[PDB]
Amino acid sequence: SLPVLQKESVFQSGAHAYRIPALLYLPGQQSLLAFAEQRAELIVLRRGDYDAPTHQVQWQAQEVVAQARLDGHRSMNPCPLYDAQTGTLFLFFIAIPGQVTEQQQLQTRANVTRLCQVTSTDHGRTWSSPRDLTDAAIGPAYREWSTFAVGPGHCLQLNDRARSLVVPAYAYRKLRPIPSAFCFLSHDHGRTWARGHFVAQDTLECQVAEVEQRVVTLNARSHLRARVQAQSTNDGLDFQESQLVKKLVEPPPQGCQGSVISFPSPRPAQWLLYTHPTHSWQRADLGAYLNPRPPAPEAWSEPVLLAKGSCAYSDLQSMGTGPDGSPLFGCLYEANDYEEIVFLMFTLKQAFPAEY
Ligand SMILES: CC(=O)N[C@H]1[C@H]([C@H](O)[C@H](O)CO)OC(C(=O)O)=C[C@@H]1NC(=N)N
Repeated sequence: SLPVLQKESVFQSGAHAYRIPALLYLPGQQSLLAFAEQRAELIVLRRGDYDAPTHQVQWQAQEVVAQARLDGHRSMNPCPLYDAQTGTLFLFFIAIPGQVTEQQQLQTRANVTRLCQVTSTDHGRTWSSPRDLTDAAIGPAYREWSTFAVGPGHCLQLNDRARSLVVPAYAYRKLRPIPSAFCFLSHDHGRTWARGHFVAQDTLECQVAEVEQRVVTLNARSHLRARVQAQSTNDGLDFQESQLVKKLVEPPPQGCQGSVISFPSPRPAQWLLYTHPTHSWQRADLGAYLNPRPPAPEAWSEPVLLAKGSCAYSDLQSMGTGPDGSPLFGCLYEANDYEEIVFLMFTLKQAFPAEY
């Protein structure tokens, strides 16, 4: 394990069970928003204020994102998104009928999953009513899908003309059900939602990052022994290029979700950071990977050990300049056989004292 600034558990599986973390930074108020699935069942949230003096994050009391649900459906895969332009907070998620499951939908081929979002204009303190965007965003294609999902994890807003909203997703499309990664795009600040195109075969949960002319790189889990990296030159509408990244291992089963963010290069305008279990055959040993010449896959560094032991899902968030003057990061990840979601806060200089 690497020397960090903070390591506290934001969610602990005691009187309840938590999974599928989601982190979101608010640069204006230097606050983090920690989302997670509670039991699926509901989506909880926990705001934690970053205190500069102690180089700490004081986490407030958690709460149930109540409106983030649909009667008779259970909520899953929280995907927070902050529109800097309008200062609107978006929380996407997936709603599934009562006890129905993924395998039930995959085997039955009867998609019943629902794409939703709630928004907050006072920083997730209170939320708008749920807006079911299924039909409008997916359209006819919905009948060709056995099921689909968003995130989990932070979404992405672009620096293009419209400051477009990008939401990573994947779906089991028919051709027998094959999963593919794609993005839901909004060029009107969430007003309306189009649906981008798919990547090469077999790609599940994924996250997107931007980098500078302007390409959106996607990192998705696969059933292969590695991660798949797709690049879009038309803002996520199409991901023309797609490669398997050998250095980015994926545990045996069907892989494990991962997280990728972009941040200000110390010297391309950005660099990429990526967290994922590094262990060879099991979900353990969460590692951090650095790409100093993005999107070049062969530019991916070796992982740096973040946490030894059982580590599954994760979500990263850039948090501006850290104490040592280098980039500061916030990492939300599942640990100890899903008995808790641990928060980690460290700097570039702390994780990669060489490439700095
Ligand atoms: C919606 C849903 O069923 N999400 C699954 C996810 C999913 O099965 C894979 O990405 C591909 O099907 O896998 C895993 C997983 O641990 O591999 C947990 C997620 N669980 C929850 N979000 N509750």
